[PDB]
Amino acid sequence: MGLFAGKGVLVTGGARGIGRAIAQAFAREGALVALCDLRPEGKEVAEAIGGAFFQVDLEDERERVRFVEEAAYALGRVDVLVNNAAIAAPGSALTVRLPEWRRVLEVNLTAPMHLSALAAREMRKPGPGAIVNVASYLGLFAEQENAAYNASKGGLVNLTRSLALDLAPLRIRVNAVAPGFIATEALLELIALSPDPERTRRDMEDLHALRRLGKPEEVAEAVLFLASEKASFITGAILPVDGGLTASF
Amino acid sequence: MGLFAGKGVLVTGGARGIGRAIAQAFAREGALVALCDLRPEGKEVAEAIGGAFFQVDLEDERERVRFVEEAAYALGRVDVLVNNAAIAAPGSALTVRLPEWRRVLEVNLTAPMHLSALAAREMRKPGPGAIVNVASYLGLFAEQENAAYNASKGGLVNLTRSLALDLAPLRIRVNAVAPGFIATEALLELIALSPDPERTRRDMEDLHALRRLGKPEEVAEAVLFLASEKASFITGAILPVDGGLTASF
Amino acid sequence: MGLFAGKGVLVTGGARGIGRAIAQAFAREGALVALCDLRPEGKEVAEAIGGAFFQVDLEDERERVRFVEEAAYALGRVDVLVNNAAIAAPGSALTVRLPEWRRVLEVNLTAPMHLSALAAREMRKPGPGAIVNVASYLGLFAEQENAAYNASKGGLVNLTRSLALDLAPLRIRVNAVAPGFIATEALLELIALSPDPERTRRDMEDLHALRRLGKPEEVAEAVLFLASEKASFITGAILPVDGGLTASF
Amino acid sequence: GLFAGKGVLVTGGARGIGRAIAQAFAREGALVALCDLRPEGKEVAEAIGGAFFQVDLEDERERVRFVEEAAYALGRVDVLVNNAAIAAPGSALTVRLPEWRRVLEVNLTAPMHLSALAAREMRKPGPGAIVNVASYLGLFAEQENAAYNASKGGLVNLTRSLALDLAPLRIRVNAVAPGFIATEALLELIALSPDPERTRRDMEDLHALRRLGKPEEVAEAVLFLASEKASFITGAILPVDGGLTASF
Ligand SMILES: NC(=O)c1ccc[n+]([C@@H]2O[C@H](COP(=O)([O-])OP(=O)(O)OC[C@H]3O[C@@H](n4cnc5c(N)ncnc54)[C@H](O)[C@@H]3O)[C@@H](O)[C@H]2O)c1
Ligand SMILES: NC(=O)c1ccc[n+]([C@@H]2O[C@H](COP(=O)([O-])OP(=O)(O)OC[C@H]3O[C@@H](n4cnc5c(N)ncnc54)[C@H](O)[C@@H]3O)[C@@H](O)[C@H]2O)c1
Ligand SMILES: NC(=O)c1ccc[n+]([C@@H]2O[C@H](COP(=O)([O-])OP(=O)(O)OC[C@H]3O[C@@H](n4cnc5c(N)ncnc54)[C@H](O)[C@@H]3O)[C@@H](O)[C@H]2O)c1
Ligand SMILES: NC(=O)c1ccc[n+]([C@@H]2O[C@H](COP(=O)([O-])OP(=O)(O)OC[C@H]3O[C@@H](n4cnc5c(N)ncnc54)[C@H](O)[C@@H]3O)[C@@H](O)[C@H]2O)c1
Repeated sequence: MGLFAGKGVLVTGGARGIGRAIAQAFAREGALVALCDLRPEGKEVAEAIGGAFFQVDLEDERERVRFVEEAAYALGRVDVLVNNAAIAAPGSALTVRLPEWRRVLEVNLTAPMHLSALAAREMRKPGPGAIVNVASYLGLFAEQENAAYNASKGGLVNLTRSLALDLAPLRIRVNAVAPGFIATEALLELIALSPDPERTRRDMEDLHALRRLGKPEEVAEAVLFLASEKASFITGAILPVDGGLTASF
Repeated sequence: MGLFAGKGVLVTGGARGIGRAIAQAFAREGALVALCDLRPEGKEVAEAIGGAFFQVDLEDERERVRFVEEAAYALGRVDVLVNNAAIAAPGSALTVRLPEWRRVLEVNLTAPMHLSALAAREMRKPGPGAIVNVASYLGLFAEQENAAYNASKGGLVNLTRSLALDLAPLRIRVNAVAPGFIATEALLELIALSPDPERTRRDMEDLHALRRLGKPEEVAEAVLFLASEKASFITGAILPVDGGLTASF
Repeated sequence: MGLFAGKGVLVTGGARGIGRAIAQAFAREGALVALCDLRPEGKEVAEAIGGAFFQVDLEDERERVRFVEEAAYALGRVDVLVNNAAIAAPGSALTVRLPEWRRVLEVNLTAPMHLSALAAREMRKPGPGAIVNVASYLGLFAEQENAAYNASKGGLVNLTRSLALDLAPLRIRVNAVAPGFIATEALLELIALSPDPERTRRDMEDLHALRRLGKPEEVAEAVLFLASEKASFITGAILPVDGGLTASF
Repeated sequence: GLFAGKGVLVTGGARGIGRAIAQAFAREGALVALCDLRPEGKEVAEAIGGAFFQVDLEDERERVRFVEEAAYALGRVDVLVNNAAIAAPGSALTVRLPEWRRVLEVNLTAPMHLSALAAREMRKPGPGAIVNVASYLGLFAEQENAAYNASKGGLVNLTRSLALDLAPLRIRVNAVAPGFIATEALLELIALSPDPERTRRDMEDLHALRRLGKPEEVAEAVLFLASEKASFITGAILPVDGGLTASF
């Protein structure tokens, strides 16, 4: 069978985009996948891959406790957690409202911390565990009018290193991916509703050495690698999956 | 006469350690300094340097608004903000309590964002403005059992870049210092608590290429430089003031 | 027939350590492997894996040209180059002799550049190409008395980004691995001949979050991943394979 | 006077950032020895009360001669600035091996060698400082500039290596990573383009400050890192890039 045959894999934000691609890639490799999402259409992603769906608002700490408990019971084991779910609140420090800023911090930074602790408790039971955080090139650099996302992804990058150090004694590896521009529905919607879609997309493509957008499946492959025993000496690493975005200007 | 003659400078956490050294260094260079702190001894630091003291819980958004308003009124202008105030909550993701984690994020990451926005509104009035964030080597690396501090200083590093980008059009430069081990009362307390204080201190010294602890005044000099017109082409920089700590293992 | 079935793979320094493990991992995945080395025992590594061996001093530009020409002819195609071969010259700037410093730069930095150009010309012919540079944690940080190695691995890291940008139009991805302490014969010899072998090894292990040395095979897996189409949106990346060495102090 | 009576060696001092560095040190009371291939360096030395040495930093004998003669002329060495650098246009595919090796020799081997030579002179008085002028292109790549990218990359990690190895000699070693600075070198490149104002605007737009740097702004960062105000700063790479490397 496959790389994750009979392993329990938790994927946050699995209803679409990179999270859906991650849930599919794990299920292709024989994993029992529990995905959560705020969007109820995540039910169909779980049905199609033979996994479990949990409708969960990751802003709420009680719902995060419930998700890991119920996922663990449904799968019978937890081997991998992927912290994929994330939101943004448009605006500079000047423009963003404090409640919106705090919600971005809660979902993007506090939830991955909390879920990593909850999942880590389930990961001691069988053999070794792995966590992969989906960061962004915007955890390592800033862009205009995106303070909450930049700050939270920055925190997630150093939280990845913190978890790597603190969970090594439990035989858990913790790594992150930093995607470049990935052609998820979220990004294609933003492009589509731009004044000049073709020009916007061309300009985004041109920021990458590969001169194209990434596919969600390409981020999934990097997550699968970092979650697998092929990455047995990799922990605390931030892997750019950005087509060379962060290698030049 | 001096580098900040007649400039208004806001310093958070000015009651002792690096914040006190920063407030003194600005006053030596002719600044009108408004420092805030929870600790009442901040009153004496202000009296000694000819500045204003505000007793302020930076956890509370109303108190942050009050501090910048009252500081601005007392000084007659705001030219510089230093986000120096910070806390830690001992523990891994496994051990730290969610409310303590959120308070570290509020003080260490949300407060600098909020104060930067409030201060930036006061800085348009005169000539150019500068913000300096006191981060840490633990914004760029993790250590054991310090998840909240690691995550919040990580966020502060990328928030520095975000503010740099968003405030550049307002002629406001935003930089950070990443100190190594600095001989503040906070660090001497930690050392004093160990079974063999001198051995603990020696072990900390040995992590630095300079084989000593930093002085608070040495961090103050880097902050003064980054706040000054000598750093007119420096924005979005994280300057290590760590005696070579982060240059090797 | 495997991940590299029928692909031509060039591996420098393949006679032992990480290079040998890389040559084996590619051959296990069905590659035609041409490895080169200064050591004639590399003949046996090639015989054992069904590959070709070329005895080559990579210091000499004529021998680098000969290696790629002869490898290309023997394999019938070039799909992957691994720049694994490297030397050190003990000493600070104060202690290292200029000719020894220049030889380290020639083997560790100039050779990978030159081989990448030669290999890239062969990689146009069939489908896409990949280059993986074996850097080190000492390309991103320094250690005492190792200036030539630190400088050359530093250069190799930015050369990896340069090649990523310049070879993207030829459909060639270029990435690096930055290994931590890997238990190759070279490292075990250094430990073995140390005043207190067990203490030396323990101290090296303790620098890693995983509290052990890496295996050459663990570096090989990361190289295979970066060389493969699973890493199709990964170029210009430096991937630590260091058991969390660079994530903390 | 921050460097009153200090001996300061500046490579590539004939123009651009090197000239601005030599002027800034002299303004702060330093005895400045600058070297350059360009003879106009003589005028920069005369104007600031310093010494000029015409020196091809590619040649190891000329590097030994420069530090010896500078040391004798100044009476002491307190600071070295490795500012001199060259580029060789081309990718790995396009650059010629000899041009690649010359860029490595001038940009990476010369700073190493000069740092060792200068360090030997710095033990004599109190503490010493070295500042390397790197680039944003030591931390990132751009198209068709492999030799410059590779050499500035090496210079960044050499800065850390020297920081560790020279800390015991009480020598601090730091680097600046400038963004686009309006030196004659950059204004020449701009001037050559079909639409110089558009080329300059495009360069400006890469910086959060939406302007080119002044050579004097790099000089101020070098003065700071060379000074006792930076007494706890060693092995640091300080971007002086108007926020260039903070975003894309
Ligand atoms: N697409 C890109 O270009 C790109 C670039 C870099 C990083 N990222 C990161 O990749 C991840 C996936 O993004 P995407 O492009 O697939 O976008 P997306 O908006 O489709 O996000 C994936 C899912 O997260 C879910 N989610 C959000 N908040 C949630 C909550 N409170 N509770 C439960 N689920 C919640 C959404 O419902 C959605 O299904 C995110 O971490 C994002 O920041 C994306
Ligand atoms: N000392 C070190 O070794 C070291 C290392 C690197 C980074 N740092 C950073 O440098 C800064 C100064 O640290 P320090 O060593 O002087 O320690 P410190 O504990 O003395 O902190 C500075 C001040 O912040 C104040 N403060 C904290 N929370 C506050 C709040 N809610 N409202 C108002 N005031 C508040 C404290 O009262 C204190 O006087 C911090 O940001 C710290 O994280 C310190
Ligand atoms: N082992 C570690 O702990 C470690 C740490 C990080 C980086 N690295 C890097 O990993 C790579 C593999 O090193 P290793 O530990 O296997 O050591 P190693 O010394 O066994 O090196 C591998 C091979 O390089 C060959 N080589 C050297 N110079 C050559 C030349 N001029 N021409 C041809 N072949 C030449 C040697 O003969 C040897 O077979 C190197 O780039 C090394 O710097 C190793
Ligand atoms: N101008 C920019 O935007 C920019 C960007 C990043 C960093 N830098 C770096 O700053 C430094 C100075 O750049 P600049 O713009 O002033 O350019 P520049 O070309 O004017 O160079 C400085 C001096 O170095 C001298 N020099 C070169 N090779 C020499 C040799 N072999 N021997 C002796 N002297 C030699 C030149 O004659 C010149 O006077 C370099 O290290 C450069 O790469 C500049």
